[PDB]
Order: sequence, then structure tokens, then C-alpha cells
Amino acid sequence: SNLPVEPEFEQAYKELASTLENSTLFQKNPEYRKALAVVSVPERVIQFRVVWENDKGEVQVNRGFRVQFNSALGPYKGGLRFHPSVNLSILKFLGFEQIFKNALTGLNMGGGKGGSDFDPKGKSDSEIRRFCVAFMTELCRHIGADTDVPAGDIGVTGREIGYLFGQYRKLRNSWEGVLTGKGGSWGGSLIRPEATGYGVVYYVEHMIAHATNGAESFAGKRVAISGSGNVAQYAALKVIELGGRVVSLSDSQGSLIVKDTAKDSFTPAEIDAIAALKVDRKQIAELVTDAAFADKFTYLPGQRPWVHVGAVDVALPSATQNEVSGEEAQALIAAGCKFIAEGSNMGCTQAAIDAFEAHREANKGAAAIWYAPGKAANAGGVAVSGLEMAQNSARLSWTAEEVDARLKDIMKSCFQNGLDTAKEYATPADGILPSLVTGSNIAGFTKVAAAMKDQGDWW
Amino acid sequence: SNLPVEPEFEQAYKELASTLENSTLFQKNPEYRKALAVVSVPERVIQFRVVWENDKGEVQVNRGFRVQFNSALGPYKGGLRFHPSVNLSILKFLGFEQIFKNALTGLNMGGGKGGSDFDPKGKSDSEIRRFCVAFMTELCRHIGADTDVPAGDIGVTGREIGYLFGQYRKLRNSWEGVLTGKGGSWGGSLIRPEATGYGVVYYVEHMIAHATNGAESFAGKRVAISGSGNVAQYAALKVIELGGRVVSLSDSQGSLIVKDTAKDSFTPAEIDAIAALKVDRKQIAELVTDAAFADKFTYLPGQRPWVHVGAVDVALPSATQNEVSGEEAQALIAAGCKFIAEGSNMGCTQAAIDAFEAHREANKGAAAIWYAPGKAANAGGVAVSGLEMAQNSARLSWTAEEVDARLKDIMKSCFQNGLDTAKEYATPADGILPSLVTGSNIAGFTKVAAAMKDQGDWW
Amino acid sequence: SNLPVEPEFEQAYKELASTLENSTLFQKNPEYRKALAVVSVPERVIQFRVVWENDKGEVQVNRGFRVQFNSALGPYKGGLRFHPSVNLSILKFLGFEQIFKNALTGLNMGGGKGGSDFDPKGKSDSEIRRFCVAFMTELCRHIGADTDVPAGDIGVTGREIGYLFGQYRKLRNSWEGVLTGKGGSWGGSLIRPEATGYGVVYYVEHMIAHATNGAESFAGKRVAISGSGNVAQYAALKVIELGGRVVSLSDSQGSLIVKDTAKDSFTPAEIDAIAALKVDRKQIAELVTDAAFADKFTYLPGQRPWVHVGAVDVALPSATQNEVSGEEAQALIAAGCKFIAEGSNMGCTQAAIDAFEAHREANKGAAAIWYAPGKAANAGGVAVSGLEMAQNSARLSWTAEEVDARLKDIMKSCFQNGLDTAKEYATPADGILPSLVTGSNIAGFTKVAAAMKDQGDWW
Amino acid sequence: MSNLPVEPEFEQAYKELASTLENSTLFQKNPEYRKALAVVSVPERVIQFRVVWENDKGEVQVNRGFRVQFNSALGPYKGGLRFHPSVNLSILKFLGFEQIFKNALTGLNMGGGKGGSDFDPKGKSDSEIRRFCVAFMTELCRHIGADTDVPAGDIGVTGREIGYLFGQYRKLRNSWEGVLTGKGGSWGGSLIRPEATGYGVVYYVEHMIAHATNGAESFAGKRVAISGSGNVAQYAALKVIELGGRVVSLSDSQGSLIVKDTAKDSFTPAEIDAIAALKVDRKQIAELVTDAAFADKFTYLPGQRPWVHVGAVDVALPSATQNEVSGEEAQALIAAGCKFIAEGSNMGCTQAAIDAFEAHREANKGAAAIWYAPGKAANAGGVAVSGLEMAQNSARLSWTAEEVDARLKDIMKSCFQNGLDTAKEYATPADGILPSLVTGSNIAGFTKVAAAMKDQGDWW
Ligand SMILES: NC(=O)C1=CN([C@@H]2O[C@H](COP(=O)(O)OP(=O)(O)OC[C@H]3O[C@@H](n4cnc5c(N)ncnc54)[C@H](OP(=O)(O)O)[C@@H]3O)[C@@H](O)[C@H]2O)C=CC1
Ligand SMILES: NC(=O)C1=CN([C@@H]2O[C@H](COP(=O)(O)OP(=O)(O)OC[C@H]3O[C@@H](n4cnc5c(N)ncnc54)[C@H](OP(=O)(O)O)[C@@H]3O)[C@@H](O)[C@H]2O)C=CC1
Ligand SMILES: NC(=O)C1=CN([C@@H]2O[C@H](COP(=O)(O)OP(=O)(O)OC[C@H]3O[C@@H](n4cnc5c(N)ncnc54)[C@H](OP(=O)(O)O)[C@@H]3O)[C@@H](O)[C@H]2O)C=CC1
Ligand SMILES: NC(=O)C1=CN([C@@H]2O[C@H](COP(=O)(O)OP(=O)(O)OC[C@H]3O[C@@H](n4cnc5c(N)ncnc54)[C@H](OP(=O)(O)O)[C@@H]3O)[C@@H](O)[C@H]2O)C=CC1
Repeated sequence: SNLPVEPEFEQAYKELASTLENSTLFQKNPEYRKALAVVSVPERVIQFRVVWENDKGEVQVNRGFRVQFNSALGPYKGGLRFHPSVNLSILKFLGFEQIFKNALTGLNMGGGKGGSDFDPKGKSDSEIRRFCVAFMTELCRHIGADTDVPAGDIGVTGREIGYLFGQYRKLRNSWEGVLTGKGGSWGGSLIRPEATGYGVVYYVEHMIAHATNGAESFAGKRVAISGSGNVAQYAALKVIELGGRVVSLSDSQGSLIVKDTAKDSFTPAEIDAIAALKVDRKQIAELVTDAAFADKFTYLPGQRPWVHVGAVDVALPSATQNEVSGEEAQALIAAGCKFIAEGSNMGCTQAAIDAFEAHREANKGAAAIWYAPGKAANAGGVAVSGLEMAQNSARLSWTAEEVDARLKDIMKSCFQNGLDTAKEYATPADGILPSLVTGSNIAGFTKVAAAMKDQGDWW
Repeated sequence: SNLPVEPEFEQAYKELASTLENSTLFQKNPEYRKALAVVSVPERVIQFRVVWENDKGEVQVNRGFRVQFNSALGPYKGGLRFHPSVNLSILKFLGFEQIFKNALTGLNMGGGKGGSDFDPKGKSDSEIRRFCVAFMTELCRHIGADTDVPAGDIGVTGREIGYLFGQYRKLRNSWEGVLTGKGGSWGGSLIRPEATGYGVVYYVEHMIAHATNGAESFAGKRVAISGSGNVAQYAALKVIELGGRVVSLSDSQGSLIVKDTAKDSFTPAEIDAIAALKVDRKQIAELVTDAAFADKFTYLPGQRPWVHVGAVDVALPSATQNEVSGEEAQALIAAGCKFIAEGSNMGCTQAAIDAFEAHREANKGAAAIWYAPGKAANAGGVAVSGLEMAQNSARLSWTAEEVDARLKDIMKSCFQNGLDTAKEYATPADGILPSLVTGSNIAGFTKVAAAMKDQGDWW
Repeated sequence: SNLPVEPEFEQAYKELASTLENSTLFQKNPEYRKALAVVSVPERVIQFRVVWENDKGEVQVNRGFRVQFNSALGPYKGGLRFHPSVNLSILKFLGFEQIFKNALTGLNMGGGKGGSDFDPKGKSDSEIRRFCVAFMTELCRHIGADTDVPAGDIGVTGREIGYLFGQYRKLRNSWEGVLTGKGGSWGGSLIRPEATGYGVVYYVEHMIAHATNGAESFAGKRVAISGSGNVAQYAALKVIELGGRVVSLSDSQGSLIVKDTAKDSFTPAEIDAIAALKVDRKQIAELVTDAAFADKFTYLPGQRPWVHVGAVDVALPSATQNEVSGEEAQALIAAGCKFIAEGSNMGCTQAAIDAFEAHREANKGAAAIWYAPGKAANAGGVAVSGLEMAQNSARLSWTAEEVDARLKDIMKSCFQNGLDTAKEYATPADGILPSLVTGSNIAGFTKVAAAMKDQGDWW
Repeated sequence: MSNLPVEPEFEQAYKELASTLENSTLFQKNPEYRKALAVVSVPERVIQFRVVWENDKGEVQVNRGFRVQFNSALGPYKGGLRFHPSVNLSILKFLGFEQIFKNALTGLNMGGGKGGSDFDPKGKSDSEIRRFCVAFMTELCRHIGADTDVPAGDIGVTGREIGYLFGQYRKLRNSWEGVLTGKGGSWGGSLIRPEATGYGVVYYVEHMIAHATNGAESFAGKRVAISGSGNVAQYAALKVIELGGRVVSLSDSQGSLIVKDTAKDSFTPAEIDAIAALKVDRKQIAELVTDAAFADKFTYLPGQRPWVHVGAVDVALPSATQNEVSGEEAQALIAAGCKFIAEGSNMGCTQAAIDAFEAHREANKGAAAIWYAPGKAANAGGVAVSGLEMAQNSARLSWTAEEVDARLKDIMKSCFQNGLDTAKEYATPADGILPSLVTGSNIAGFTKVAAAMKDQGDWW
């Protein structure tokens, strides 16, 4: 009751813990409640003022954060977020998810996450540059290639990463794998831009395969996507590559959907145009008036994709946390949606998830809508970041195939761990699909909890 | 609106800012609103998990904090608090006060403050020792004799300081002035135990002197005190030494008042007995049944001193923040109280302070009740801590007189700065006393704001 | 022939070397030839890029430097010069001079200097803050309160030291005597602003009083000063204070001379008005169109004051290196000047020095021109600077008086040491004044040469 | 402006780069890179220091020490250490400047640096060297590291000397790490490092010869004029002989040693080993005037470079030191029918010589032309395998001799190819004319580095 209310974090915690309860995990390993208690308080958090100069010469204040939540499995590893709503509660939820997502890679990476309430919108390239310079001045001392390795998230693209790296290098006089999402000439890995959205799809391929006994694929499926950022961009491109039709994309202002969802789609070209806007930080709203887009797409301001795509098969929330409500989950089920995986960390509201797992428990095999949590599906990104670290570590640069091969292995291993661990610790009824949320949460939590015990963080 | 609500901090901020507004400060120096904005975001904050072992062998979790709020004037300097209600909001308010209190010493000390929600009650000496060992393991890396110099506060006595020092020494392989409130054989300063409560009194001597033109002193005054800790203990002992009668003391459970407040008092003996209990962490409640105390004192459970001491002249809240309500301030005025200085940081509720300054504005000269804020009156302690640092720095140990001399200088200089700066920037009406809160807040804030400008924290 | 030609350095070196040569020193200490070889190669030098941003958002490149020449007698100590003339040669003469000057103060201080070719002229206060910030981002690692302590020289005042310090604190998370010449409230020392200037005058009191057997002092003396900066200003104000008439200041654009040199003088108010223009980085030329100056003075663009004063008794070169030519020295001689001390570092050319010593060998007693080197007369600045370090390490602030007192003492012993050493090692003919420069050199030099030997820096 | 010391060797290499960038569409397409050109040519950091050390007689001795940390956008600082009485800031700036870009071309993450000292190894006993290296590293190590700056060897700094520095580094830093390259086998070195630079030159030219003749010729049958007789010169020569080429010249700082019959005759590997031995002893090549074996077969030419005394010759490999090919000398090589010339040595050809070889490439179509390849493209093999030492030390393993030779060969193919293809995009040559390797090598190295610098906020 001394503790401040952190609702975004509490959500994250309660889903995880709840899935741990509704399982025979604590019957077999009662001691794990002590591990859950310990792990939930972060190892370390750094908060810090960031003072920076806008183009008009005026002095600006913003709030730096870096949650270093658990380094049992590896160095702290996790993205950076620049968005006006950024607080502790939020970066704590991401840091917490990140712990356990990172475990499912089978690479040695701890959970962390940081960022700022700095808003990159309205801001010049120069203003963003200064801000990164001041942000990295303070963050510099708490991070490092064997300590904590940040990367991007909402608002932190490879460009911001560039400015952050350059300043890290100035300060510490060291060239090392201290950041991921880096550009190719200077310690970047091939596949990293693509890795998150690729990962999601690769994971749903396996969900579909198993759900339908190899009958169906993304081949000719209708796929609603939300957001239009690095995740959703390359999620959409892979759906197309496997013959899927991407029927929707969105931003902060609205969703943009093909008028004929039954048969029409986005194209690599159209996506590349939306990418260009989000380097310049413009909204989708700007390109709906052009000829190519006006005839083909409806643009719905203030509206999310889910309830206006009609019939649809796969759903990939890739914008932000809490962007699929229970109103909106029921609508997807009713539109015959039978696969939903989170591109975005905590994309689904509890209420939505409660409809999805209730449905899976009520309907047999392929008749079920199958939810996969973000820590299982958007793990591709962080997993390649590990490969980036390893590349830097070994002091060489691997080929795109070499990496995409390893990404495929790792997304598959992660589906198989969630699935097997769901059958083992919370066996579904006859003909019912294992809980992918529960098995992923349990598999992640167990590997962590035991490594913490071995090391002495708890007894 | 992303920002979490931190009410203990917001209070601290709003009083300070309000006093800055109700003054011609921002007319003369409008730029200072930018300094107020910058200074209010802390330079750095470290939060960290603390895992420790109780005597029964079981694993325990608690929350470590260290607010490093402003290092403009000097290294971060500020106490450590172990109390169950400890959160960020709270340690931020103390850290914020500490910035500006420290400025009024004229020694080079930044504002900081840290602690834990660790509760020392119910706890063995061994349990406290382990906890300090684990607490200092993490705090070790963020602190140092030229960086940040902690000390005590509620729950952190010289004993806890001992355990913290020993572990700092183990870890960093360094013997330095990294902590204050240290014991004599190992870098302690003479007068430090006594310095805070001594300081308060020394400050009220000057309030009384000026208020009454040197007519009155603590000589035969009735002095209600709250709390029974290191502040209130040596506050009470100095009141007696100057011929004052200490009529009240309190703890968490209740207040303990002499049955005859008009003519009776506590004694150095009786106080030394109450001290012994608070090394062992027992309550006042335990010694009311003995012969000496049963006949002499009434003990009122759950009740604060203020409204049950009858007539009374001086009030010294020395327990904790927000322990004098407006209900309770009016009661003091009505009982002819004409001096109130805060031993405890933010001891008075706004509502109380609003009655006190309203009264001073309504009634002329000595007919006024005169409030002095904690940052002006409990500065004695931190000021000697500086002397402790200097002693360590010069590598020698000064005599008790040498120190008490410097303490006297420094408490007086601080009254004179509050007074002069109140007359200058917010001149009272004719025959009305300067605001000691406003002048102390302004004098503290200005020295800081200008040092920040010079250094480039703002422009 | 691999060595780059560094004219500024090899001068400082040849005058030093020839004075040692033109003495008995090498007869009784031939091993010291080896000491000269070693000392005159700097222990460490740091060169660096300083990328910074102007007010237009435009990228700007400048060259940073730190010359860490000798640390046998203490941590490197030196000022920072921001002037377009800056190269390695200029900093290497200043850094080398500083060795031996610091040796004459009696304090423990090495010989350092640095800066950059960045020119503060043109620049906004914004642009200086920004250069300063980027400047110290690189410098920071190479310095520290026990390692190397920089300060001001030409174009680095307390304003710039402010920006520098504040960045260094932000970078090293440490508050220390890393820079001297700091503001009062953040580790500054009283009498710094005034130190170098007063010191020059104080030194020359002892020169006057010796040469004239105490008959003349600075009262009713006519004094020509060059420069209008820190050294110049406060020397002028001191000469004025001691009954003297200051007939000249100057800057980069021209001299400013009283029309009536025989009877008239500069005033405090006129000096305080120029100082205000130098604070604002303006020229003397700005004010030649005023009541305040038009009638009383005569602006002389692109000349130095020496030839245009005629009636003159003392010359205080206080601007920059080699600002007194062979021809100009003869003018001063011809015009009856008897005393000349370098306020500026290496103020006089070898041609000019030679004339002053040829004259000193040529005329008995007060009838000669006495030349004092900078390393002796301008040592008040660095001496008090070391008393600022002393105060920072004692965590305390000394009085105006206490410092001035130390200053006068230090300067008296500097004169005395120089005088006696010249008397021992290069005894002048009957009646002839001892060589203050040959003395001052052999004095500083032998202390460092011995310190080195002891320490194994040579054998 | 006019405060800066006149640094001739640094300014030379600055100009050859700047001018080659101007003579292309690089600044038409990306005009902003003029800013980067200005930012990059100022060193990031530089460290000068005294080096007090003790001679064999017990006498104190002084020398100047240098480390130039020019650019670190593409990696940590990387480049050798030079012990030569000529050494000064200027020289070491050219070397480090060259390095930024050379490293840019191996495709590995390495920034640019170099250092050394005016210490002169000639006449010093092995004991005196050991002591210097001790003093030298004592100041140096503060500023370097496996992830900070990785020195190595250049002229006057062999594996003997590397070892002294490594052992002192290990003491001082309490660390066994990949802080130096060109190390011994037992202790963190790599196979094919001794060989690397010279092999790397002859692999790069093997490609030049392939392009000019569409695979129809090789080093087979070619006469090859080589200068210097150190690490670069020795193993370049060994690889020529291996590929059926005739090495007709070697040289040193005193003189040149040429075969009497340049047409039909060549050096044997055994003779190269006998010289390589003389240089481990810091003894002059001159000493062979007195062995009948060599006197019969060779001609020593005290005070002459070999370029005008080889008769007709085909390939020229400067492998000694900078500016060792005059305007005059380069003309005579055109006259002899040399059609291939690669700098083994860093900035080995003069501006006169570069200007003559480029003007000639543009005057003559196909294999009539003489083809110049810069230092940064051809000798990149040293630092490429140097860069593989670090990759091996980081992974804590050792690689087979041919694992490294293969990795090397592939990098030189990439480097030749990068230079050719970049030159066609930005400085398209006329029809039938060979693309400018020096231009395309400089452009491609520069743009990688300057793109990285933009990305990292070094300029904007
Ligand atoms: N990049 C990565 O490697 C990984 C990302 N993720 C998660 O995926 C999600 C998106 O990441 P990423 O694509 O990198 O971020 P980007 O900034 O690249 O894109 C963000 C997208 O989400 C939209 N968006 C952001 N915040 C909100 C909001 N509060 N309400 C509505 N729309 C919003 C943005 O709209 P607009 O363009 O208008 O701002 C934009 O379309 C995040 O939750 C992130 O944590 C998870 C794993 C890896
Ligand atoms: N020590 C120092 O140098 C300085 C202290 N202060 C301030 O003075 C105050 C007291 O400090 P200190 O005496 O060192 O602390 P101590 O622990 O020595 O004593 C605390 C006293 O306050 C009582 N108390 C503590 N918390 C509460 C609460 N929440 N409600 C009611 N009573 C409470 C305690 O009762 P119990 O014994 O039952 O716990 C005890 O009587 C604090 O606000 C502190 O910040 C300010 C400047 C310097
Ligand atoms: N400050 C100190 O503590 C000490 C200073 N000194 C020496 O005193 C001299 C000046 O220092 P300081 O007074 O702080 O300098 P300031 O920057 O305070 O002022 C320097 C003055 O000299 C003039 N000046 C500067 N450069 C030149 C030039 N290249 N040609 C002609 N005139 C010039 C300037 O003209 P303008 O204002 O137009 O630029 C300015 O008025 C230096 O030699 C310095 O080493 C020595 C010991 C201590
Ligand atoms: N080490 C490597 O892997 C690399 C080397 N290089 C370049 O190769 C060249 C030599 O390297 P390396 O073989 O290691 O050096 P070595 O010292 O082993 O050999 C250098 C040769 O050059 C001669 N030489 C040295 N200085 C001069 C001079 N001033 N005038 C004429 N001849 C001279 C030497 O003659 P003497 O024996 O009489 O001194 C010696 O025969 C340099 O330009 C270097 O930059 C370039 C890239 C990588």
C-alpha cells in the first residue's frame, strides 16, 4: 500500500501469474512462488533527467528511463521507447515481458527496457539528434556489451540508434555490441529490420499448420494488421511473400483497409510508400488522397482495423499495447478469425484474451480462435539482436540466409516449447488446443526461476 | 498526464513554488521559471531490489531507492530512510527539500535522499545487519566521497551506518567520507548525534530574540515536542540546557506529556531512558507503568501532543512529515503558541502552514505565531555532516567546541539569510514579521538556480 | 630534422636554456643537462576533434588540445586558451613555462596547458556553451582533481569554466577541484579574479623597493599596461589603488592612451566599463565616441602603447606573447622606464629581453631597467588557483583577506628566491642588479630537476 | 587556416583522396559529403608522449611516442606501429588516414589509426629494444584495448617487438586480450599473418591481370620488380615465385639488388630466406657483395632504387616506404612496358608517379595501359588478417592455415571488385579504357566511412 499503482505493469504481472496458477506448475514446484515474488521486483532501475536544445535555441526537459529487470539468463537486453505516454509503469511491463520472451530464444539475454516521454512528432531530425546525444550521456554509464544491450521500440528506429551509438562511442572510447538495430556498415546484422514481423508470421505458419493438420497456410488468407511501423511493415511483407493478402494497416490517426477484403490486398510498393512517411514521421492520412490509394482503400479516422475488415482469417496487432478490446475480439471471432498472434507487446487487453482462451476451450481443433502472446510471436526481433551481439562478439558479419535460417529454427523451437509445455503443465481437454499463452509464460518463467535459484537470487 | 501521482513530492514542490510566486522574485528574474522546471526533475534516481535473509533462514524482498536530485552546489548529500511507507514520492520530497536546505549551509552539498520500505521493527540486530549488507551491495556503485554521501534519517541510526560503511569498504576497497552519522573511532565528527536537535533550538533562539527584541529566551518556556528519535532527543536536551521545559514527547503509538505543563518538564535522565528503548526499537508505551513515569506523565495512545499540552509557547514537530494538521495548528495558536520550527522534514501540513502565515500576516510583532520550515531549522544536522566530510577530507578530527561554534555560525547565518531575503523579495506589511518559509525557500532556490545557469543545466 | 618547427616553444626553451648556460649551475651540476633534455619533452599530449553545432544548426569543426608537460612537483596544472592562433607550438610554450612558474609558488603543481583554435569572437553565448560541452566530452577522461586541473587563459573566463565544469560533473558523476577559476557558490575562491594582476603589481613593489633602496614605491609612478583582459584589468586597478597613474590599456585592435600621460590616469569606473565590454566580447573601439573617453584618451588602432606614452616608469605587458619588440624595448629605455614585468606569458621577444639585460649589465642600481619574467610576476594567478584546489579539498571557503595575505607572501618569496638564486649562481658585478629572469629560471628549474631525479624520471 | 603546422605527408594523402573524390560524380550526387571530408581529416584523438628508457651502458635516453586514433566509426582504432628516426606527427597522420579507408575496404569492422616513435632500431641490441618497448607500452596502454584501439607492426616493429609490448600490456592491464595483432603462434597470433600483406598484394594483382587479359595471363611468366626487403617485400616475392613469376629486384634503405639477366632470371625462395635473416639481424642487404654465390648472379647498386635498372619489366611492387617512386621513375616503368603496379608500401608512389600512371591509363585502351592500384586496396591483406586475429582471439580458437588463406583471397577479390565497380558508377571511364582503381578504391572506402559517420552523428 506504500507501492505506487502501475496498471500497465500490474496487467502484465496478473496475466502471467494467473496462467501460472491455472496450471499444475505450483503443485509440482511450490517453491516457485518465491521465485515469482523475487523476479517481479526489478534488479535495477535508472531514472534520469534529459535536458536538450531545440532548433529555436530553447531548453527542453524530458524523462529518461532504463529498467534493468532480470540479468539471470544474460546481460540485460531490451529496446528503447520515445513516446509521450512513457512512464515507469509502462517500461516496467515491457521489461517484464522481455525477461521471459528472451528466455524462449535459448540465447543468453536478460530482460530490460528503457526510453523517454520525449515525443519524436513535430521534431526535426536535428532535435532528435540532440536529444539522443543528451539521452546517451546519462545512459552511457549503466550499459555495455557484457552488461545491458538496448535497441529500438516505438519511436526508436535505426536512425535514433545511430545517434545513440555515436555518442556511446564518444563517451566510453569503446566500439562494442552495446546496442542492436544497428546499421550494416557498423556492426549491424542482416535480417534485423525484417526480423520481428518475419518472426510473427513464421510463428503463425506453425499455429496454422498444427491447427489444421498442414491443410492451410497463409496462402490466400486475409490478414488484418494494425500499426504501420517496423513490425507491421515486415509482417505485412512476409504475409504477401507466402501468398497472403494484407487487408489492413493503421497508425495513430486511423486504419486504412482495402475496399474489397474478400479479394484485394496491400502490395510491397504501397507498403514501401507508407515506410517513407514513417521515416519522415507523417501519418497515413497524408497519402489517402492520391489516385493509387483513393480508389483502392477506405481510410477510417479514429478507428482501429478489427471491426471494419469484415470476414478475416488472421489478426496481427502490431501497433502498441492494449489495442484489441473485448468488444473487438468478439467481432474477430464472429468474422471467422481463427488465428491471432501479438506483433505488439501486450497488444491484447485481458478482456480480449479472456474471450480468446474461452473460445479455444469451448471449440475443438481448427474451429478455435488461437491466441499467441507477444513474448512468443515478436521474439524474432530480439532473437536476431542476440545474433547481432554474437556477430559483434565473433567480430564478423553473417549472411542473410545464415540468419533467416537461425530465425526459422528459433521461432519454431519457441512454438514447440509453448505447445509442449502447455500439454505438460495444463493439459487441454480432448480435441482442444493447448494454451499458447500459458505454455509460453510457463516455459519462459521456469527457465528463469531455476537459473535464479542456481545463482542464489532466491532459495 | 503520463506522470505518476506523487502527492508527498507534489506538496513539497507546490509550497516551494507558491512561496516563489507570492514574491517579486519572478518579476526581477523571470528566467527562473525555467530553472524551477529543470531543478524539479531529479538529475538521477536509482531503484533496486534488495534480497536478504532473516534469522529463520527465509528469503526476503524489499525496495532500495536513491534519489540523486541536484549536484550543482556539491556532491549529492542526504540521508537514508528504512520505514514501511517508503516509496519514490516520499524520498523524492526529502531529496527536494534537501537540495535547498543544503544551500543554506553555504557548504558545497547537493540534494539527495534514499532508503527502503524495509521496516526495522520486529527485526533482530542480525536481520538489520544482513539487510544493510545487501542494501549496500547495490548502492555501492552509485555513491562515493566526491559523488554522493548518505547518512541517517527515520530508521537509520549510527549502527545501521556502521554496517553500511563496513560493506562499502569491503566492496570498493576504499576508506573515505562516503557516509555521515559515523561513529567516532572511524571518521565520525563530534556533535553529529546532537547537531540536528541542537540546530533547531539554536534557530528558534534567534526567532525568539528578534520577535521580542531580546526580551525572551527558551528560559522557562514550555516546549511541546513530537517524536522521540535522534532529532527530538537532542532538541529536548538543548531546550533544558537553555532553561526550557520540554512538556511533551511522542512515538508511533502515542504522546507522553507531563501532567503539570505549566510548571513540570522532562529531564536528561528520563530522555536517556527513552533513547535506550529506541536503540532496542521499543515503544514509549513500555515505560509508562514504572513508578518514576506513572505519577509524573499521562500517556495518550493514538494521540499527537499538540491538542493536549494546554498552554504552550514553542512547538517542535520532530517525528515525521505531515504530523501537524490545521485542526492542530489552530489549537496551538489558541494555546498562545508563538514559535513553531520543523525538526522533521515537512512536519507541517499545508493547511497548518496556511493558518500560521495567515496569523503572522494578521497579528503584529511578538503577537504572531512564527513558522520556520524544516529546511531552515533541521539544517544543523546536514551542516555538521559537511564538517564531517571536511574532517575526513583534511584527514583529522576536530574538537566538540570547534564544531558547535561552526554549527552556531551556520544556524544564525541561515536565520539571517531567510529573514533578509524575505524582507528583500516579499517585504511584509508594517510591524509584520518576514516570512521565514518564503525567504528560506527563495534564498535556497536562488543560490541553486544561478549555480545551475553558470554550469549549463539551464539557459 | 623529423621534429616539426615549433617557433613559440623553441623560444621559451632557448631563453630558459641560455640562462642556465650563462651561469655556474652546469659547472656544479653537469648531470642537469640530462634533466633539461628530459623535462622539455612533454610527458603526455592529447589532441582531439571538437565537432560542435552553431545557432544555425550547422556542423562546425575545431581542434582541441591538452599538453600535460611535467607532473614531478604535482598534478598537471594549467589554463585553457580559446583563440584562433592555437596550435601545438603555442600550447607547448605555455605548458612548458607553466612547469617552472608553478615550481616558484611553493605549492605542488605540474605544468600543463591546453585549449582550442575555436575563436569566441563572433560567437553567441549559446555557441560557447555548445563548444564548451563538446570540448569537455573528450577532455574529461584525461583530467581530474589529482591528475590534471585546468582553468582560464585567453578567451576562457569564468563563464566558460562554468559550462565546462557542469559538463564534466555530468560526465564523471563527481564534484571536485577539476577546474579552478570557478564561481563563488560552486567551489570558487575569493581573490581569483584579482589574483594574477595584483600579483604582478605586488611583485614589482619588491623590485622597486629593492632597486631604489625603498625610496620609491608605485605612488606617483607612470604605468603603461598592454591588454584589457583579466590580467590587465586587475593590475591596472591595483596600480591605481597604490597611488600610481595608469597611462594605457590595449586590445587586439589598438591601444587606448591618456592624452595627458604625465599628469593623468585611467580610473576604476573606466576600467569597470571596458571589463563589461570584454565580458560581452566587444572591442575598445566601441566606446571611443563617448564623453567618458573621447576627450581624455587617444585610440590607436594597430599599435601597441610603448612608443606612444613617452613619459613612462613601469611597463606591464598583459595581453599575449611577444608583444614587446627589440625596437619597442629601446623606446621604453629611452623614455626612462626602469621596471618591466611580464603579466602576459612570454610577453617580450628575445630581442627585447636582450636589450633589458644588456642595459641591466650596463647601469648600476636604480638607473637600470629591470626585467622580470612572467613565470615570476604572473604567478599569483596559478598560486591562488592552487589555494582554490586547497579549499575544494578541505570542503570550505576562505576569506578575502586570508587569500590576499597568502598571495602577497607567495609573491614576496618568489622575488626573493629569484634574487638570491641569481646572486648565488650568476653573481652580478659590483653595483649591478641581479638578473631576475636568470634567477627565476634557475630557481624553478632546479626544483623540478631535483624532483625528477628523486623520482627516477632521469638519472 | 594558417596556425596549423605544415604536415606534408599527411597533406599529400589528403589531396590524392580529395582530388579523386572531386573527379567523379560523388559530390554531384551527394554534395553534403564535403562536410564529412572536412570532419574525417581531423583526427578523433591523438596521443604524444615522452619515452624515457635505458641503454646498455646504463645511460638515460629520450624518444617521442605517438598514437593517432583517426576514426572509429567502422570499428575500433586499428593500425601498426612504426619505429623509424623520421617518425613524427605528420607521417603517422598519413598512415592513420590511409588506414581509415583501407580498413573500410576489408568489409570488417575496423577504424583507422597508427602510431610509433622516432626510436631507431638500427644499432640497438635486442636488450635495448626490449627496454624501449617496456617504456613505450607503459604510457601507451592507458589509451588502447581489444575494443578500444588495436595496434600491430609496421616498419621497425616485427613479432619480436610486438611480444615485448604484449607482455608489458598484460602486466600493466592484468588482461590477456586481443589488443595487439601480429603475435606469436603459442600466444594469440594467427597463421598466414606473416605472409598476409605480401600475399594480399600478389592476390590483388592476380585479379588485375585477370581483368586486363580476360583470364589469359597470370603471374606465370611475368617479370616483377619489387622494392624493400622486409615483411611486405619478402612474402610478396615468395608468392610471385610460387605463381611462376620472376622476381628481378629487391632493395633496402642503402641500395638495390637486381638479377643480372632480368629477362630469363629470378630470386629463389632460399635467397629471400637468407635476406629475411639479415633483416631479423637489422643488417644491410649490402653485405652480400662479399658472397661469390650472390655476386655471380646479382648486382648491388648502392643508393639506387630498382625502377630504372630492371630493363623491360611487367609488374612493379613498391614494398619499402612512402614516396619511393618518383615522376621520373614512373615514366621509365611505362618505357619498360610495365602494365601493372600496386603499392605494397603505404603511400608508396609519389603524386608525379600516380599522375603519370593515371594519365597513361586514360591514353591507352585495354592491356596497352599501365594499371595503378593504391596501397589501401592492395596491402589491405595485412590488416584484413590482422582483423581475423581479433576474430580468432574473440572466439578463443585458432584457424587452419588454409581457413585463413581462403578468407584472405576472398577479401582481396572483394576489394579489387569494389574498386572496379565503384569507379564505373562514379567515374565511368571512356570506352575500352580501364576503370581507375585508385579513384574507385578511395570513393568506396570514403563513402562507407562517411555514411557511417552521418548515421552515428559525427556530422549532419
Ligand atoms: N521493433 C521491434 O523489433 C519489436 C517491436 N515490438 C513491439 O511492436 C510494437 C510496435 O513496434 P514498432 O513497430 O517497432 O514501433 P514503430 O514506431 O516502428 O511503429 C509504431 C506503430 O504503432 C503506432 N502506434 C504507436 N503508439 C501508438 C498508440 N499509442 N496508439 C495507436 N497507435 C500507435 C504508430 O503510429 P504512428 O506511425 O502514428 O506513430 C506506428 O504505426 C510495440 O508494442 C513494440 O513493443 C515487439 C518486439 C520487437
Ligand atoms: N537525524 C537527522 O540528522 C535529521 C532528521 N530530520 C528529520 O527529522 C525527522 C525524524 O528524524 P529522526 O529523529 O532521525 O528519526 P528517528 O528514527 O531517530 O526517530 C523517528 C521518530 O519519529 C517517530 N515516527 C517515525 N515515523 C513516524 C510516523 N510515520 N508516524 C508517527 N511517528 C513516527 C518515531 O516513532 P517510533 O520510535 O515509534 O518509530 C520516532 O519517535 C524526520 O522527518 C527526518 O527526515 C531532518 C534533518 C536531519
Ligand atoms: N588569467 C590568468 O590567470 C593568467 C594569465 N596570464 C597571461 O596573461 C595574458 C592574457 O591573459 P588574460 O588577461 O586572461 O586574457 P583575457 O582573455 O582576459 O584578455 C586578453 C587581452 O589581450 C588581448 N589579446 C589577446 N590576444 C591577442 C593577440 N593575439 N594580439 C594582440 N592582443 C591580444 C585581448 O584583446 P581582445 O579583448 O580584443 O581579444 C584582450 O584584451 C596571457 O599571456 C596569459 O597567459 C598569465 C598567468 C595567469
Ligand atoms: N606490416 C604490414 O603487414 C604492412 C606494411 N605496409 C607497408 O609496407 C612497408 C614496409 O612494411 P614492412 O615490410 O613491415 O617493413 P620492414 O621494416 O619489415 O621493411 C621495410 C623495408 O623498407 C626499407 N626502408 C625503410 N625505410 C626506408 C626509407 N626511408 N627509404 C628507403 N627504404 C626504406 C627497409 O630497408 P632497411 O632494411 O635498410 O631499413 C626494409 O628493407 C611500409 O610502407 C608499410 O606501411 C602496409 C600494410 C601492411
